[PDB]
Amino acid sequence: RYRKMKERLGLTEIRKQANRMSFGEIEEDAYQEDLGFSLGHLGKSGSGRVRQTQVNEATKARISKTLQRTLQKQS
Amino acid sequence: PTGEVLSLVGKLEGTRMGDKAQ
Amino acid sequence: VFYTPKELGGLGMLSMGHVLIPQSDLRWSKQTDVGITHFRSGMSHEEDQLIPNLYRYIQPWESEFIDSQRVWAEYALKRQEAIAQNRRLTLEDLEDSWDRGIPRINTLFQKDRHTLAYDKGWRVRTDFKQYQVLKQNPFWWTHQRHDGKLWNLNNYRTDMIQALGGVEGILEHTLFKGTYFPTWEGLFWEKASGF
Amino acid sequence: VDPRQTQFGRNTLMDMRLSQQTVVDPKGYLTDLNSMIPTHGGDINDIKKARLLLKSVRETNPHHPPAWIASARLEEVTGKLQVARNLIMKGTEMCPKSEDVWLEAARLQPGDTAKAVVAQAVRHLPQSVRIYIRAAELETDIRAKKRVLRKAL
Amino acid sequence: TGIFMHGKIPTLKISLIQIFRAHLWQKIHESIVMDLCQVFDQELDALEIETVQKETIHPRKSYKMNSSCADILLFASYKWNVSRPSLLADSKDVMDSTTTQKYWIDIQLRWGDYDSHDIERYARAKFLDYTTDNMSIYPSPTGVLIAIDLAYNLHSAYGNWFPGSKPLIQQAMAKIMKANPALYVLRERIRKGLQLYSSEPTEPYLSSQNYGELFSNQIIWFVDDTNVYRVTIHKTFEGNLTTKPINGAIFIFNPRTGQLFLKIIHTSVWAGQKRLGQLAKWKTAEEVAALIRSLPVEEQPKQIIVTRKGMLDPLEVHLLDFPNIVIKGSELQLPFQACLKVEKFGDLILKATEPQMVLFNLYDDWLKTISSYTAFSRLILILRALHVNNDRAKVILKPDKTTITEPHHIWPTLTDEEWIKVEVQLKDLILADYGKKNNVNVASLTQSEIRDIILGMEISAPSQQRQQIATSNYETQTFSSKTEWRVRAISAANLHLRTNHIYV
Amino acid sequence: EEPVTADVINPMALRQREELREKLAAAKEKRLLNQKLGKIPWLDDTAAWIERSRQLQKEKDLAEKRDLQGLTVEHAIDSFREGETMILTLKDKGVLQEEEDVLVNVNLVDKERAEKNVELRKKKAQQKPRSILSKPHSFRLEQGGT
RNA sequence: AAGGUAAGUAUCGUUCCA
Repeated sequence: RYRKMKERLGLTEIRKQANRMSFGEIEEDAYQEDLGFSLGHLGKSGSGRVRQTQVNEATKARISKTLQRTLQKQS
Repeated sequence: PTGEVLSLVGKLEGTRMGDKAQ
Repeated sequence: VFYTPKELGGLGMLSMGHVLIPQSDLRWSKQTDVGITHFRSGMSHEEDQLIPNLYRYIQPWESEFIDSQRVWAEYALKRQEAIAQNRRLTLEDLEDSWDRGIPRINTLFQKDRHTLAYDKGWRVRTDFKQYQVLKQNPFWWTHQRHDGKLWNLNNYRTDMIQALGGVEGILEHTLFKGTYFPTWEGLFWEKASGF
Repeated sequence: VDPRQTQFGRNTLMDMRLSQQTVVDPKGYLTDLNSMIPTHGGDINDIKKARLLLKSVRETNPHHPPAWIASARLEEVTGKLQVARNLIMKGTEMCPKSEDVWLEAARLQPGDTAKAVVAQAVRHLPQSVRIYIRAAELETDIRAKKRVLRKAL
Repeated sequence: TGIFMHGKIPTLKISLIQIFRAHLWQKIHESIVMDLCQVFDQELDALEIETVQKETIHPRKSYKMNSSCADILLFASYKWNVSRPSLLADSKDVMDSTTTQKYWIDIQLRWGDYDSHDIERYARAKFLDYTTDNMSIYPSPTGVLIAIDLAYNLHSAYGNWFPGSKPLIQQAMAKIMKANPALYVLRERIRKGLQLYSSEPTEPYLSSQNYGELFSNQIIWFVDDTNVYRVTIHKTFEGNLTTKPINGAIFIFNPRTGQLFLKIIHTSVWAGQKRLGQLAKWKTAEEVAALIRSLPVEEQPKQIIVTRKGMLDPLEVHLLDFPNIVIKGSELQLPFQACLKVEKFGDLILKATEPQMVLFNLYDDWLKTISSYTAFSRLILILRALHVNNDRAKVILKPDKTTITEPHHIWPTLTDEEWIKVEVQLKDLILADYGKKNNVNVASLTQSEIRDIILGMEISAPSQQRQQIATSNYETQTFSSKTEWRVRAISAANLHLRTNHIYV
Repeated sequence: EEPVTADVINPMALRQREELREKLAAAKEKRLLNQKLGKIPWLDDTAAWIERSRQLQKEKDLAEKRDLQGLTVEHAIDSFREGETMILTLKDKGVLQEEEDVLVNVNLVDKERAEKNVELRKKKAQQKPRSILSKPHSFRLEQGGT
């Protein structure tokens, strides 16, 4: 149980790569509707891995047990 | 010298919007 | 401290006021092994430096509309010919028309271009988004997917760095020299401590 | 862009290893097909390092055509198609015996210049080559297609 | 500390109290003093310096900015023709001001502002204001005040110089700026206060802590590339040492099945290649990508560990078409370069006229009667022992005179209890070798560092003086010199050995 | 005082100038390759096509009846023994890093590390102790041995 | 006038005051 809690709340490599925000490298402001949302080193030519940071599966959104029960009954 | 922002009203005599942005 | 971009430690605050920078904030000294040396930015005796205002970095709507008409005419002439010559278009042809036209030409090359073909009435639902989401959207009138962002700030940040004195003209104000990194390249900001 | 669309609507590798009292289990060396333009692309981050790697290798292993091919794919993906054309035309003389390199050069060259490439590939590979059909539909006129087929014949 | 607050900025106050903790100030002043004391000790005879004294002063002299006093003082062997007060960048002092015996140097630290970060003006101004003073005590009119700006890492010196002193100070300060334990720890604290780091990107590193998660149901590939380009070099008893290149072998070991794929590396591939290191770097990557494209999709590796960090880079390009394959570097000095030293392994590659790839199985029949998670541990223990030394490892590996070993398998055929005994013997051998190498009794090594030794973890303490993070004893520490009876006693030893080579 | 003259560096300006220079280099290369590759009756004759096919078919009937090395070894000459053979592997070097090749043996390297650790624990020409950090022992190997 | 007191514990001196 504690291992799964640490997996859910652990810093996924894509998350930890987004926290790094480079230095002295202006980037075009992504997400016009709300600037100040830069992905940092995620998808950045400054540093990082040559391969794209693969998406994790432990952080996938999941529905509750009672809500899935409602889904079963509704169908 | 002061950091206070000066209104550019009356400061637009020789400038355009599209200038210095091509 | 304010108008320095975000990754250089500043806040990257945009401005539309006549903000003068005193010539005491464009001077930086470095201690070479032989001895200390000093530098200014306006190395010829000239006027006081001025923060670039956003006013000069957004194209007027008139020019944008006439250029949209002209650029879409160019694209139509460059596509109907491609029908006869039997080849798909490419970045090479349309680079001269890049980032122009109200439905920006770069939208044609967008990844989800197919599914956005089935997105109709998007602007209306964007307008009515105010009743569904709590915080108001300043860009309610448009949508970055369907006509692209209609503004550019790369030139604005370029000129802000140029006017503020560059990397050394801004880092002189900072604690960068105290950190003693050999050069400012190869650095990243940890926006969040692990703890 | 699709010409019918208007404003309002990868790293190839020749080698191949075959699986299967003796501990020594040698395996045959198999050569593979060529790689065409894949729908999947752009699965690369930090381009300024990967381009440096491929640059270093194209003189470190200049006789590995998929190095040039991967360089072409990477530079075509990230909006530098013209430099990709130039780099392929440079590297085709380093591995001129590979069908894949000439196919990539043909698919990364517009107009009559493409003909100039495909009419040249047969000079190096004139025996039983798919490049002939690449010339066949690379041109326009049916008469030119007939001449190309006759040259293949 | 000596930082001045032009206004109560509480966040800045907290930050600077955190940065300059552990009395870093006084400690940084003392560190600047003693290593600057050292440079004069080496060149004291060449400058007619009789002695160098670091007198015991007030511990809070480091940030006492109102007044000042000398801390390093040179007693001269003979009179010096002192020069005028001048800056560190000056070169015009014709060195004829006066004559003195005592010669002090004062070191003052600063955290400069933006406007007032002119360190040389600071130094000269308070040299004048401390010599033309009634509260500052300087033994002699001659002397130089040295000013250090920590916030901008500037250094200057203004005052009196004796012949050869100014260039020596220049060189000593140029070296002290680029390296000093106190200034380095200050820089590190400043860096971790701003959380601005240079390189050091984050990757999953195989280490002694996360070594457990390796043992999972996902197949893993240990790409070892040390044994690719290698030359047999031997120095004959009388003739000059001679070299002969031989064949290499890539290791694609798989802990789940033991199938050690091995591409024999013919010497002919290196047909006078100038940059052979990079060719060896991408030749292994070529074969590993070929093997990945060769195996069926369910047998494709989901995790590739790599022994040598240089190999982390090429795989990601040759694995560019496999984004779901995690390539993890290893901090573990994991013993697979010694896997090629087995008789049944090397013999195949030492004589092979052409390059080809062959399959092995490092688990002979263990999986018939033992789990793979301990089969891999037995393998790694055996390979660490063999890396330690081949001959005694063989002798241990053949406890029975028979020691049946058919060409079907590799390791000797023993059942479970003989495996217990041989593994205990190999563990004892590995700890004995480590104890011999590092001069530590094996019993003191607890199980954690035993595991560290076996896997390839061992640490040292070259930066032992960087411990400053740990009647106030912040100036009580004393200097040292051969002038002291102990130093003399050190210089008296070996004096008879220098009389064998004497000139007239 | 007087501030000396020196240019201001601008990461946007540097990146844009680099991209523009690369585009100019690409333009020059394309212009050169246009010259390089731009210098290259029976077109629609089906009867002559059949005749040529016949002559091609009949033509086959008519034609039927390593001592050399300059690498360096990061070891001392004394580090080797005599009357025995030693294996010499290659040291880890990054692909991007263009330093020279270095051949070492893992066992001797490990022994050097162990003795260095022992000596550094045993301690528990201008400012050398801190210069050695701010600043190894090998020999040039030529003609199969020095 | 500002919005600028680090909180302590150690003694010694003094003085009023009980």
